[PDB]
Amino acid sequence: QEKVLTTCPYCGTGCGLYLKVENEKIVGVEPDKLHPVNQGELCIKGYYGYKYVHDPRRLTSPLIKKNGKFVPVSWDEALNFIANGLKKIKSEYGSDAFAMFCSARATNEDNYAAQKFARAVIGINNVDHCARLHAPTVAGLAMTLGSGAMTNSIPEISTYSDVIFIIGSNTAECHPLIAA
Amino acid sequence: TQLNPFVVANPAKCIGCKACEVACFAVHNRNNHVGATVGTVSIPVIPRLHLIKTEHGTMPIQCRHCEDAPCANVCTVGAIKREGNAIVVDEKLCIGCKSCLLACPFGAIELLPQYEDGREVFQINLKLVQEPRIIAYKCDLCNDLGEPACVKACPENALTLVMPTEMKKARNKEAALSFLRVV
Amino acid sequence: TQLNPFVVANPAKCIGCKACEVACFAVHNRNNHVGATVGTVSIPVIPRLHLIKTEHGTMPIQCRHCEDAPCANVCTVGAIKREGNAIVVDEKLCIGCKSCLLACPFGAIELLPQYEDGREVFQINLKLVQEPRIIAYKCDLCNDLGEPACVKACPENALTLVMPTEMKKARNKEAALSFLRVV
Amino acid sequence: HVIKAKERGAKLIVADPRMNAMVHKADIWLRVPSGYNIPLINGMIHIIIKEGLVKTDFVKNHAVGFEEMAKAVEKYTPEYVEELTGIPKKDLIKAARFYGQAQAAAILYSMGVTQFSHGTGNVVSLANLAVITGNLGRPGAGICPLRGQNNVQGACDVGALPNVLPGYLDVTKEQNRERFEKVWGV
Amino acid sequence: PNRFVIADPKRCLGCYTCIAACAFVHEEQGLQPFPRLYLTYTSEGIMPIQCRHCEDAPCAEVCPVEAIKKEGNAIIIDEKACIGCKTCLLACSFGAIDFSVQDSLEQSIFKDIKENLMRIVAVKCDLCNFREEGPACVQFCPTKALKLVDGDEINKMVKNKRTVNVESLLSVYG
Amino acid sequence: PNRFVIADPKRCLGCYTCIAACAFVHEEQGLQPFPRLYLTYTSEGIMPIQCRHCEDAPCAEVCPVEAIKKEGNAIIIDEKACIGCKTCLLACSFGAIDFSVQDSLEQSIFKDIKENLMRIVAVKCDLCNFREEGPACVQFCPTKALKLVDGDEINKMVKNKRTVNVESLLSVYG
Amino acid sequence: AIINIDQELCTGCRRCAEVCPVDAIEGEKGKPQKINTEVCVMCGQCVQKCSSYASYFDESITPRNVKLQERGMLDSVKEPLFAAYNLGYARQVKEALENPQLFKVVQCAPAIRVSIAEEFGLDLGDLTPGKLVAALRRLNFDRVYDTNFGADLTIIEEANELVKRIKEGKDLPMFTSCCPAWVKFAEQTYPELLKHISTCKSPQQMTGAIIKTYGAKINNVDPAKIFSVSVMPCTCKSYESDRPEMRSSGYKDVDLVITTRELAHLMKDKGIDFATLPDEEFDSPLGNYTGAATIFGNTGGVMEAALRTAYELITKKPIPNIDIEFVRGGEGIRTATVQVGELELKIAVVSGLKNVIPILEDIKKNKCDLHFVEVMTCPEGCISGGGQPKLLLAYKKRKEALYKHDAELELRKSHENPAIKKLYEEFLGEPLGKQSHHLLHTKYTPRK
Ligand code: 402
Ligand code: SF4
Ligand code: SF4
Ligand code: SF4
Ligand code: SF4
Ligand code: SF4
Ligand code: SF4
Ligand code: SF4
Ligand code: SF4
Ligand code: SF4
Ligand code: SF4
Ligand code: SF4
Ligand code: SF4
Ligand code: SF4
Ligand code: SF4
Ligand code: SF4
Ligand code: SF4
Ligand code: SF4
Ligand code: SF4
Ligand code: SF4
Ligand code: SF4
Repeated sequence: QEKVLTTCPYCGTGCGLYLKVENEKIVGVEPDKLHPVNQGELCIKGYYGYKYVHDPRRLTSPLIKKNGKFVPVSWDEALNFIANGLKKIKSEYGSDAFAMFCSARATNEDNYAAQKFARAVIGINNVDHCARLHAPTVAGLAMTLGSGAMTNSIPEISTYSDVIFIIGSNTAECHPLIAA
Repeated sequence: TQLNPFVVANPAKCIGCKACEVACFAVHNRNNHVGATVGTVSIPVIPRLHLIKTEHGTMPIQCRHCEDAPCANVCTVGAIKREGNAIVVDEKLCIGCKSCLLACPFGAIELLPQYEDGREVFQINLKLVQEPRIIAYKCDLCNDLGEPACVKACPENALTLVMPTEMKKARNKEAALSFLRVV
Repeated sequence: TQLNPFVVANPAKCIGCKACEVACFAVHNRNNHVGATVGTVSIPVIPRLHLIKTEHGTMPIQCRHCEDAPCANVCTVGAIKREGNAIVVDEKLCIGCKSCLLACPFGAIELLPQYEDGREVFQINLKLVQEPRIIAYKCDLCNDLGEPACVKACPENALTLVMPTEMKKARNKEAALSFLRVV
Repeated sequence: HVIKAKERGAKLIVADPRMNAMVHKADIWLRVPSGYNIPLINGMIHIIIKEGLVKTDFVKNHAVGFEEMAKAVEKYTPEYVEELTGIPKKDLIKAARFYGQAQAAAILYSMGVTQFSHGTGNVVSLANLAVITGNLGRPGAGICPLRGQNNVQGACDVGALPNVLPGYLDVTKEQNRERFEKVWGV
Repeated sequence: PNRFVIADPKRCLGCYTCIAACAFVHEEQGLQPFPRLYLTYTSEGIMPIQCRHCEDAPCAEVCPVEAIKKEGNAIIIDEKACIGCKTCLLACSFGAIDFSVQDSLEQSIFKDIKENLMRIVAVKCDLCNFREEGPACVQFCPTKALKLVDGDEINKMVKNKRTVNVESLLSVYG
Repeated sequence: PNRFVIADPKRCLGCYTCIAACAFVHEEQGLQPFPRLYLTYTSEGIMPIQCRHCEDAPCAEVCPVEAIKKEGNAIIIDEKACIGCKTCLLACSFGAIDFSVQDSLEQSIFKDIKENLMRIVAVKCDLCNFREEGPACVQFCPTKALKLVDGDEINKMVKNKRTVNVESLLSVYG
Repeated sequence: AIINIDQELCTGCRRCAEVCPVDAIEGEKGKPQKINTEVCVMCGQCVQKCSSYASYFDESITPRNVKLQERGMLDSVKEPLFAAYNLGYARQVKEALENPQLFKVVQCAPAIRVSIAEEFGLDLGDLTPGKLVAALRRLNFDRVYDTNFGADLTIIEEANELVKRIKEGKDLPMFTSCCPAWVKFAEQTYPELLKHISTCKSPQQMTGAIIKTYGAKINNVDPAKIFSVSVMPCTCKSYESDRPEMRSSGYKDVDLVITTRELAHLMKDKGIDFATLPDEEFDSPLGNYTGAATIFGNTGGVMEAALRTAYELITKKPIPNIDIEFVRGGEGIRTATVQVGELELKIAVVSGLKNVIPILEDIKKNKCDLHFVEVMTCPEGCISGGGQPKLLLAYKKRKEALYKHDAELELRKSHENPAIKKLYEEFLGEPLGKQSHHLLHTKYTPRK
């Protein structure tokens, strides 16, 4: 009934994806014929990754641990507990009391907000993500070429015939559309 | 010693016309003055096979003539005997108990009053009226009479008298022939 | 829950020597005083697989151990149950209701008298002589005992115990290698 | 309660030298001569050890050893107890299969083993079997003794033995003796 | 048909309370105190045995003083007219009639209870028609093994079994 | 004659998309949720294998209940009448029939999807005749490896190869 | 209503739908049906094909005592009750018999004397006129008459009608008027051909008309207290006997008819045995008939009965035409050719009602001209009507008995009966003589 353009979040390639919604719930997913990356076809996770958002076990309320068991508790007093805990640990031992683990499966605004609210609120350089375990690659490429990321663009590798040199071949089952 | 034959129904060719039970009643009760004509029947109609209809169609149910028959084993009087190729109940030694009903899983036997010489039969000492004698009724495969009358009366020939020995041989031959033609 | 195995014959390497049934009869009846010697056998012989011979050779046939088994479903008493990986009949509760012989299309079930402790087993109240108890015999894939005895007794090594999962993978790999060498 | 638990999903394993109403309703009847239950339980532990159905987390986290009982149960084999007790050997395997793959198992015993001279070894072996299967401290599983009188348990929490004080305290300890001297009276 | 009561042997613990409940309830109304439900130990199973009310009633055909008669939907022994001619005992196939004699009681808990608490005519389960409540033997069983059956329940069970068999045969193969 | 589907192994990444689509379309239709197109790994190449619709079947000649039959231009299993007699699994040369059992699934991404989401009978490729669109496997493939061959495409390919051969032989050397 | 279907006993076997020619049975492959009573021709063959018989050992249905009031049967029959039931009129007959102020007369059809013998454990098709008449006089019926008198009357009338219509032919393919279900069907579906059918009344109606106005003159009974009941083997004459145009001399000719089974129920209720009773003869003034009127029960006998006097009406020379065997059968349509009076006649006889539709078309009638056609809705004639008893599922025994009765009598032509001659010389004068048009002729004008 209604179609919303979105980028598939399951891997790093990025693809156009119409989330066919009906009665406020997702009923299907469709490919974009005019996208320059996927060209109108997706892998398994694009076609059948929408059955993850409305499981009957989705977390629907805040809970806190009082005596070793979680209890359904509203938002404001939980925020009170968080605020007073951070205040007391900062008063006791300073701003080095936490290390921030920002997700690699969240939008860039999430990471920016997490960094600012860990640096412009309490103030520490303790931010990390679990995607470091490609860490030497960005260090090496910066020291060699001065570039810390990708150099070329994906759809150009199929516009005309080239020579493709693969190191540690697992692209056939890690990015099922780049190998396409 | 040979396996007891029995009749079986074909549900795909049954319309529930109830013309098979009437023939059975008319063929067993010749001692009660029935002359192949309604009007001479002066007794309640009592068949031996019972029609039943469910949402997946209809068919009759009759005695399967079980080899290790529970209805015979339960009866302490021993009224049920295997007289020929069919297992038959005796209407002279039945004490009318109902433990015979609790055994048969197919439910092809029913306790009903006995009728002889066109009249009800009456006991000697009960109560001020006399309580009629009541016997078990079940299919006896018409062993005293000729061929079964449920078959040869069904218009669609849904009922067939099956012998459980030749069928196994035929199925074995068919399975062998089907397996040889391919592998 | 996984697929159940079933023994299958091989018509190319079978002769009709009937030396696979005797091993089955001797291995199942250890409680009837058998000592792997003709002469200690004081009971009639009952095998589980049946040899059938036609124009296109001969082979034995037995139970294929169906998953949605018709024989298990039609059994009202509940004798046939999927106790182990294979499907097995129970000798305590069988009453001889011959619906099994109308269910299995192969015909791997046969009704024969029971023999326990070297003697025929009689019933309580039937006919004036007694009558023997009739039980359904079919392959139980030697679940109580060890590996199957029809195999390891075939001289030509025709019978094979096939698991329907590994065979599918082998056939798939054969087809893939056959097709991929040509393109 | 035991027979009401047979909601087409229960499993009864009964061992009895005599014949009662319970053995006739059980699928497995491990009849054993009196005084020969020690080899039966030793073979039970040996079989459940051999099949590798031991919950190693509980014995590793709470118990002090595992090899101590294995040193004593490997001497007794299923065949050893087969000609020791004269009972079928496949029944032991079936009982082990029913006892092992299940989650909760409750063990009961009546006055027959309690009125025996060598009942200490019996109850020690039963405790060892309950420990090795990991069926302790869980709802629906554990050692379940039976008492022959109404108020035996209330005759153990309070002093009714010449070596006990109310509160499961021993009179041989002088600390418990001086614990109640004036509030008790004389 | 007549009403009677049966006990499936799957849930009979041999707890001896149905027999005592039958005895004392009959005692308190003024009838013969001796029980009318019996316990039998067999090689395979323990099941109580009782008077399945024979719808043809071989009992009344041998009674010479005409002391057995059908009342309501049950068979009544009419203890005021019985004389002790042990002829109904020879004709009862199930052996559900015993006589009011102290020696007829076997050594069990019930005999001990009756001895600590403290005419010969035939006694028989009369289905407790003198009590507005149902039988005392069915509502005192700790496992509820006993159950009463009438004509309607018999017809319902027969129809249920027949329908289940037909549905199974249709579902599998014609 | 019959219509079927073929996958040249040149452009098959083993991405498990066609298998999952074939499973889930049949699940949402109301049939068995198991895939009917098996991915096989060999020493040289990976190719999906399905039911090349045999014009003599070797399948309907071994079925004792007569469940397998030719409908339209395909071979249809008719799951309702199938009983589980593993006979067609013996007579399939390519091994295109598997049975609806949880253990029949190999460990892969599809198993993880089907376990994070949540009768035994023989399932076979029915060519998706119930869907107005074409086959799901040929339509969801990222590289369009699979292709559906008709009765007329075979004739067109045969004529094209024959004409190319004749013209080449004429042009080069008689 | 007359033909009904009980909804508590019908099982939807659709067998009775495969025998009635009109197809008035509406329903499904399952579930109880219902009779379209506005188009049914009341043939009755949907009754004898029914086999649902629900017994009285269950209380889920009506208690089997009120059922005997709905069906109109007697309360002392204790026979099995079926689903497709006829309507019963035995109780009203019994109440009329209780009143001793009614000069009671009864009529006998030429298929009851053979049918009734099977209702007391005798051989199927045993010709019993004497036992029947003795039992009828023992049933407190004051007079017993035979409807074959009216059969001879309608034979003479139809022969004169055919001789009149063969000269200066107007709608010459004329049909017989002896089966009222045929008349009902013709008026139901083909109203434009109703003048083809002759204006001669059925034998029972002529017999009743003669009883009411001529039987009251030979006796000393006023034509106001006479109670006339006709025993017909037919679930078909009740509709014939209650038309608004079906009365003469002020009153109804036939009050209400009863089938063979109702007569058997009355016989058993009175507690009179059948085998012990001796033989007797019917009343002379209106019970003397010939063998030509005896063969109407079988199919096609009307043809011989009509021809045996039509030959003498045309050729005026007595030449033997007693027996013909080329028109006797049991199914379908039968054809023959007769050469009489230098005239050729193509004759057809039809057993059934569907088998008239091919020869009733305005195009097919012109291509054959069908000089004389005889029709019976019930197969094999009235010996297989609705009044004949059930057979627990035969016909040839009854027709052979009727033919033997025809061959036994010394009078064969339907012209030598002295009673007919006396009636014509005393009361009616000549046929088509401005008196039969009021008593023996009807106009088929429902125009349905
Ligand atoms: N009326 C009249 Fe007839 C006469 O006479 C019956 O009685 Fe017939 C019969 N039997 C019927 O019904 S109707 C058709 N003509 C042949 S016979
Ligand atoms: S390649 Fe597949 S998983 Fe990755 S973004 Fe595209 S559709 Fe999603
Ligand atoms: S009903 Fe008759 S045959 Fe059956 S058990 Fe009772 S006495 Fe025996
Ligand atoms: S009455 Fe029932 S149990 Fe007895 S033989 Fe017949 S079908 Fe079997
Ligand atoms: S075989 Fe005979 S007794 Fe049995 S149902 Fe048929 S007709 Fe009746
Ligand atoms: S006679 Fe035949 S069709 Fe009619 S109910 Fe009986 S079995 Fe069914
Ligand atoms: S013969 Fe035995 S196994 Fe077969 S259905 Fe009857 S009871 Fe069950
Ligand atoms: S007996 Fe026949 S139907 Fe039953 S499991 Fe074996 S092969 Fe299948
Ligand atoms: S597998 Fe075992 S039981 Fe089955 S036929 Fe072979 S030897 Fe007999
Ligand atoms: S032993 Fe082998 S070769 Fe001999 S009959 Fe058996 S299967 Fe055939
Ligand atoms: S009350 Fe119930 S459980 Fe106790 S002895 Fe009686 S029948 Fe058995
Ligand atoms: S003992 Fe009593 S009940 Fe029995 S026969 Fe004698 S008088 Fe009758
Ligand atoms: S006492 Fe025995 S024979 Fe008499 S009715 Fe009771 S059970 Fe039947
Ligand atoms: S019904 Fe009454 S008399 Fe009979 S056993 Fe039960 S309690 Fe005793
Ligand atoms: S969708 Fe195409 S590339 Fe992916 S696994 Fe299937 S055949 Fe291979
Ligand atoms: S498994 Fe199904 S399709 Fe295969 S042979 Fe058996 S019934 Fe036929
Ligand atoms: S299942 Fe195999 S043998 Fe049967 S039609 Fe398909 S490809 Fe051919
Ligand atoms: S055609 Fe349909 S059923 Fe067959 S493999 Fe492709 S998606 Fe699956
Ligand atoms: S009376 Fe005749 S036409 Fe009318 S429904 Fe019955 S069979 Fe059909
Ligand atoms: S024949 Fe009787 S049961 Fe059958 S459809 Fe007609 S009225 Fe109903
Ligand atoms: S044949 Fe006789 S009973 Fe039948 S419809 Fe015609 S006149 Fe009526």
